[PDB]
This record gives sequence, structure tokens and C-alpha cells, in this order.
Amino acid sequence: GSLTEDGLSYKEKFVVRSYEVGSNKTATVETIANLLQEVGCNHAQSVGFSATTTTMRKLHLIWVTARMHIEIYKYPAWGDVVEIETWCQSEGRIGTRRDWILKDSVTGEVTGRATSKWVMMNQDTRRLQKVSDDVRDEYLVFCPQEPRLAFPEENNRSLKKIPKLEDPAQYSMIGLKPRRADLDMNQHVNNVTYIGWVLESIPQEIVDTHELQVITLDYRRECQQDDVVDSLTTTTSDSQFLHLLRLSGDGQEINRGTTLWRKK
Amino acid sequence: GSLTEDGLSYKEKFVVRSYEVGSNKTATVETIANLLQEVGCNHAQSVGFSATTTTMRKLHLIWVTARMHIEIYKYPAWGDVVEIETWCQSEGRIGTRRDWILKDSVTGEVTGRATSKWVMMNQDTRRLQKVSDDVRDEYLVFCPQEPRLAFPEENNRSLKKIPKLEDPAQYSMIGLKPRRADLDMNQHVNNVTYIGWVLESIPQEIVDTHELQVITLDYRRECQQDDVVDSLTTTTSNDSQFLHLLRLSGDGQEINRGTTLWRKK
Ligand SMILES: NC(=O)CCn1cnc2ccccc21
Ligand SMILES: NC(=O)CCn1cnc2ccccc21
Repeated sequence: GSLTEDGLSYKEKFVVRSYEVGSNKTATVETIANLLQEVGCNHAQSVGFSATTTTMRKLHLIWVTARMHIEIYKYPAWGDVVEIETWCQSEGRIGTRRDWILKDSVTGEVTGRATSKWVMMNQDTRRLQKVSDDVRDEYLVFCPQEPRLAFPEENNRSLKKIPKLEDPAQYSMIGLKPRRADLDMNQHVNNVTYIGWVLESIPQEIVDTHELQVITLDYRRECQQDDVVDSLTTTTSDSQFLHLLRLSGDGQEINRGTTLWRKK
Repeated sequence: GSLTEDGLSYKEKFVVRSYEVGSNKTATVETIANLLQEVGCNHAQSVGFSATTTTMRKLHLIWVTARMHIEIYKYPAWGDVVEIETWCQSEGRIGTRRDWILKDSVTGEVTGRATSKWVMMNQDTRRLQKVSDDVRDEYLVFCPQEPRLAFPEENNRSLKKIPKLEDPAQYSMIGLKPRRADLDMNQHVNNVTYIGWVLESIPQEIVDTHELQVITLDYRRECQQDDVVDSLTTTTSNDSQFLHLLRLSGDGQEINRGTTLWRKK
């Protein structure tokens, strides 16, 4: 992969692997989400964040995901080459935004798009903080100055408020636990694992007859390595669903989300 | 990737990804196992397979793994390029063997090796069968004729008999269930998921202070999508060795047995 000519965005190509595909022989949404995070990590490395600055490190500050929104028009097939372009933008003191565009390498056609909201958090106390000028200035030289959005349309799905699913849930998958393969290099549960857990409570019939078109996921709290999760889903409708991930015992909310599925 | 000049083996390069590494910033054994299976699949495609012959498809026959043996000397770091060479060999009527060699692309040094035993099975009845001549002839033109082994040594670890772990287990991890990401394109649990399940019952202290050098895993029975698994481990041993058992949570039906050898960091 490489930064583009202006140095304000990053592109990378991926050949879809045999173990990365589902029953349709196309990439799963978890494979896509792993590639989005891989291209984000390579962008941070390419510009010297080897994604915290020296100022953030001295104050024990990290960027954490608050929201992830992905829209797929066509999933790449096993053996296909997909090209992903990524860039970041400041959202004032609220935090930052990372956007992505996915294209079929052979046709140049946009096959997907994603956006994510990141907030600054103290790694030890877990307390959220607003973005200061000293930090903003250090990142702004790596972002386009004019707005550049993967989801520019007015009243789009990436900025919609998500309600809390009320008991009883129509569907559920309980006792979900992370294994070592679900943890990142810092021993925290990978963000993509939560997408998988959300999808576990969708009935197999919907998965067999529909394709996932849109997923919006809010991250409220992290799941620890020794935590147990319950995945809850209710049909709200194309089929639309409301989702809730919560700790198995006390019922503490870890995530909330929505999915939209198209008939095959 | 590509077949080599003689067309009897296949090579491929991989750049290690950020989500593929563990706490030491190096590839996990599950990432290595996924790459071994990816290079095996690309080898089958490059020579016209999909990895059944037309004769096997007529009889509803498939190749299934009976044993997997992996030895890692050095795990590749995040951002490193690893080169993997793979080839197959017939083992008469018992089945076939797929071997692999892993190298650091920059130094050319062998950083790992693996071997696996495959048997022919009817897809529907799940009954094993010996390799017939008609089938053997169809894949022998894709294999080296002189023996070529990743583990040539006389008393190597890849051919050792594995005993059944006796209750009580020293360690255990109970209630393990596969999710959709653990299934392959045919909705069967991926072979690599069983390696992860075996490793789940190793204490975190061993993982934090040791590196996995060798893993030998026997595949006895398949875990269904709605099955629940119990992972059991007992220390058998500067090096720590363990005996492993995966069994169904209810009836205690054996799905896998294995051994691991770990060295101090
Ligand atoms: N959302 C993020 O990836 C936060 C870190 N970050 C903010 N602006 C950036 C520009 C380039 C690389 C990482 C950047
Ligand atoms: N061990 C296997 O991968 C079984 C299938 N198979 C047998 N001989 C082969 C030669 C090349 C590719 C796949 C082959």
C-alpha cells in the first residue's frame, strides 16, 4: 500500500483469501471490517504514528471507536482484488473520523463505503476527553482541509440515533465468550469480534436468503477477556433489525446497532 | 503465488497483518495455520482442482485432515514478509500428505515447517476408504516422485502416537461454541478453529512466558455448528509439554487429541 500523491489519504490492495469467504464464496462483513482496520493501521504507520502522537503518549491518551457504519453494494469474491482508500478528518473537539471507499480493482467501481467516529480516552481511567489544540495541530497536517466524506448525502444512515432494544428480544444468542484469536496485540477484544457477536443472533434463514447491505454499530463499553456476552435482535421492518450486546450477568450494555438486509 | 519451475510444488508470499499478531507483535499459530491452508488451496487451484478430481466428485469423495503437525522456530513479526512452499505426496492407499516450509523472505532462513495427513472420506456417510488406483493416478502427475519430506528425521515428532488424556484434567476451558466466522464456505467448522480451542485451556502464565514451538493435532470427529466443546489440558513435562483433549460438552464424545511443546522466552 501507499499514501496518494497529495499525502492526504492511503490506498491498499487485497486479494480475498479462501478462509475469508462465507457460503456465497464472497468476503464476510467481518473480513471487510478486518481489512478496513488493516488499511487504517498502515495509514498511521506511513505518516510516523508508529495511532497516538508523542503528546497523547505523555498523557496516557488513546483513540477509541465510538461508532462504525459500513455499507456494502457488492462483496468481493474469493480470489478477487479489492482496493481500499482511507483518510481521516478532524471533527473539532468532539474527536476524529476515519472514512473508507472500497473498489473492485478490475472495474474501478465503488463496491462499498464506511465511516467511523473516534474519541480521545485516558487508557487507565477510561474517561473521555475533548480534543485540545496541541493534539489537533499534530494530526491536521495529515488530513484534507476541505471536507471529504464517504457518506456526504443529507439525512444519511451513518448519523442516525439508535434506540435501546426492549425485552423480550425476538432472537438471542447467549454465552458468547472471546478466545485468544479475538484479542489484539494489546490483549483487548478486537472491534470486529463485536460485529460477529451482533450477527450471531440473526436467524440462519435470513443469512441464507438475504445479503447484509448496511450495519451501524455503537460502542458503549469494552468486553473484557473474562466477560460473557448475550446477543439480542428484534426485527423492526428489505429486512431491518435492532441489536443489543450486553454482559450475561448484570445486563450491562456493551453495544447497540442496526442492520439492513436485501433479498438475494 | 505460483507453481515452481518443475510444476511439482507451489510458493506464495504473505505480509503479516496488524490483526494477525499476538501480544509479542508476531503472528499467532492460528494465523500461520490459516496461511498454510490458503497456500494449499492456491496450489490445488493452480493445477485444475477445486481438492477433488472428477472421479472423486462422481463418488461423493472428499479429502479430510486426519493429523496436523507444525513446528515454528521464529514467528514472523507484524509487517514481515513470509514465503511458504507447499507440495503433496501419495502415501500409497492410506491417503496423501501435504508438507510446507516457511521462510523469512529477507534472509532465506527456514523459520517453520509443517506436515499433514489426509484421508479419503464419503461426504454423506462419513465412511473412510483407501485410495484406489484410478484416483491415485489422477494426482501423481502433480507430486514429486522421489520422496520429499518437511520432517525427514528418523525419530521425528510428526509420527508419534498420542494417548488419551485421563480425567481429571489439570486445566480446562468449557462451553466453547463456534460462531459464523469459524465456519468455511461449506458451513463446516474450519480446521484452524480446533487449534484455537486446544490452546484455550493452556494457562495465560504459560502463554505470557513461553513460545509455542510444536503442536501435533489428531482429528477424530467433526464439531457441528450447533455443538459445544470442552478443552482439556494436562502438563506432561526449560521446556513445557502438554497433553490435550477436545470433547463434546454433553456426552464427552472425543473430537480431537494433541500435544504441544513450549520453550521459555
Ligand atoms: N481515527 C484515527 O485513526 C485517529 C488517528 N488519526 C487522526 N488523524 C489521522 C491521520 C492519519 C493517521 C491517523 C490519524
Ligand atoms: N493432500 C491434499 O491436499 C489432497 C489433494 N491433493 C493430492 N495431491 C495433490 C497435488 C496437488 C494439489 C492437491 C493435491
